[PDB]
Amino acid sequence: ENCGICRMAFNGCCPDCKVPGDDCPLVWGQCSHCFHMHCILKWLHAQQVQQHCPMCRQEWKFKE
Ligand SMILES: [Zn+2]
Ligand SMILES: [Zn+2]
Ligand SMILES: [Zn+2]
Repeated sequence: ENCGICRMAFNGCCPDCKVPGDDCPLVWGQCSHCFHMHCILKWLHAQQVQQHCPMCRQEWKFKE
């Protein structure tokens, strides 16, 4: 069976990981659907609001 986002096999990696062979773990939802972590990450990042700082208008980014 295949990841719902990238439509590549679960038993293999997502498109980012094919060339350089990085680890590409799977994740599961309570709804029972499985995705490559990398794929669902792109999804969740795009769908989530970009938060701002509680105290100013700037996008919230952690200082590293
Ligand atoms: Zn995928
Ligand atoms: Zn991957
Ligand atoms: Zn689902």
